[PDB]
Amino acid sequence: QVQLQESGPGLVKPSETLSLTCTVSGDSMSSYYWSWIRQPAGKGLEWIGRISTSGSTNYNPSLKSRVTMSVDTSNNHFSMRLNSVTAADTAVYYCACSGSYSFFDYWGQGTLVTVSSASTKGPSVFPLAPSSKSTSGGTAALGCLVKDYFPEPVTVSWNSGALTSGVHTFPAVLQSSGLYSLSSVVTVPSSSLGTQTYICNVNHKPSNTKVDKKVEPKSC
Amino acid sequence: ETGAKVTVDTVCKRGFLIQMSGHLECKCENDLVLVNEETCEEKVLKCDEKTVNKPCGDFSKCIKIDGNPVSYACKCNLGYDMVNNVCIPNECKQVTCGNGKCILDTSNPVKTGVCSCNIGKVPNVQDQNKCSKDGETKCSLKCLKEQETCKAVDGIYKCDCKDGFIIICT
Amino acid sequence: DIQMTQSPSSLSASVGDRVTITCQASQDISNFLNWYQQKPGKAPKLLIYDASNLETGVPSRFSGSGSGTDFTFTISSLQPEDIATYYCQQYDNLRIFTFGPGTKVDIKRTVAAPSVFIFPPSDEQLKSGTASVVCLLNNFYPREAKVQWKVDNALQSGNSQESVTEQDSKDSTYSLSSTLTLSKADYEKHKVYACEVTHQGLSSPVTKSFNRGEC
Repeated sequence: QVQLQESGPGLVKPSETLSLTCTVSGDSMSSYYWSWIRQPAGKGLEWIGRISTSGSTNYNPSLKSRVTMSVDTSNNHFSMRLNSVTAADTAVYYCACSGSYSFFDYWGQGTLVTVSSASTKGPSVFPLAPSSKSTSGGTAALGCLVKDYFPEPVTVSWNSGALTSGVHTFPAVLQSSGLYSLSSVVTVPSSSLGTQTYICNVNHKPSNTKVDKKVEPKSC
Repeated sequence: ETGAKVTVDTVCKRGFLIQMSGHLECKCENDLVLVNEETCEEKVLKCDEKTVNKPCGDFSKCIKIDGNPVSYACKCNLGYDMVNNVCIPNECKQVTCGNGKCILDTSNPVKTGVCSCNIGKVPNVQDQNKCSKDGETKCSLKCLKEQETCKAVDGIYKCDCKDGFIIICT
Repeated sequence: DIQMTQSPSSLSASVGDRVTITCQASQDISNFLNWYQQKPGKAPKLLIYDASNLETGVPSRFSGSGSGTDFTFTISSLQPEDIATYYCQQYDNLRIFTFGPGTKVDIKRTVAAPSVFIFPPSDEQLKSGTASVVCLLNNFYPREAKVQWKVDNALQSGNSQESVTEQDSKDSTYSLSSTLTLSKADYEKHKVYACEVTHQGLSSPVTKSFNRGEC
């Protein structure tokens, strides 16, 4: 049993080389076939290629001329390189492995790669304050507005992951400025508004921006 | 051989014939593993419930072990035993050949290991029938592929490119 | 592209329903066909391997059958947490992994009215010259919903955007967030900010509003 964690550049410029790394914890890497699989937004899954620590390679013929892969067992890294990227290479990239040669039973979380000429921009985080216009029959709603970032994605947790019930993190919208905007909300009992502190934890990996925002209630 | 004698007419599925001083055997293409003496397949790299009975090496499969909790291990097929982490015929357990390998004697109804030597050596009756005596072996391989002939490569006979060809042989 | 098919491309079923999905490989692959479940925003999860073998820990309501080219995947009794896109995946004689086009399964449930909340722009954002007003529609069904922004009872158009969550894995509802964006100058010119929600679960439209500067 292994745990897989992708890491990537977020942005990559067109015609340049995309480099990704998958960090592995658990069993020996030599016990698994290592593969990358990508998925464009709202599309299906495309297997990129498979390798083993023995040096065997099995790249998808559609991408063999552009892709290479390697394993560094000394640092528990499984990597791929994709040359001459274009907009068609924008996708979520997954690393995956198996002791079997024909399926994937272990997966990472995926890392979104955006092929773009633009520079990264970190988001502004604004509170969505609960008030009387934000209360129902005993239920209050609060959240955070994550505004003006590029590229995707941002992740939002609440109270460092202690608060998960009732959380709704919405798909980002593309604004006319060319930047993304997203909101994350959570519903809580109104009786808890004055007794508990609510903090949204916003992470924008492409810009290395971590923001914690305390959301304070309104009296009205 | 543990099964039928491999001959020049044997088809090695996803493999090719090689010759030593006393026998023919199939060798696998690229990184495939033998599932029997005439068949090569892809191997799994981890033995567990999902890969049980799948090939994990030459003459070995992932086998369910009926232990304290159930486990799974790469275990040699019937007739073979792990020696230096490779599956060899049981009757070869204690046989050491040197410049060669131990095989089962297909001419003996009693299962018995005998030495088959690298091309260049022959069993040395002076030295416990080990592969220490120099001796010639006539190659039996047909080698009917384009510009191919029987050549000695790393102690074994195989069909390879004729004089002046590399990579089909051009 | 090598051609695989999955049928249907999508379906909507009630909790407890029997769900059957089919997959046709591009060639005879014997039993080298696997089934994955991809829940929204998550990596695919292997459920069935080698056509019919249940992955360890997967509920017994999932099963697969078939050999050669024609395969089926069955959920004997659909549960709320089973909403996902399901992919078959073949492994051919060229050692190529190919995923099918996928089947999205959605859940039919009873109509559910949204809980409506409105959020004024923060003072921090107002310092920057922009005012974002947010209207939240929480846990409703079906997905179709209408949000209208009114500023001093004047209908807004062209200055709002919205997005909708995927179906909730517990109660099978949707949520919607709509953002009204104005300049700070325009925001300070008006009193009442309201979003008006029309939905199947409401007998009449529901309005949530606030007065700028009430707090």
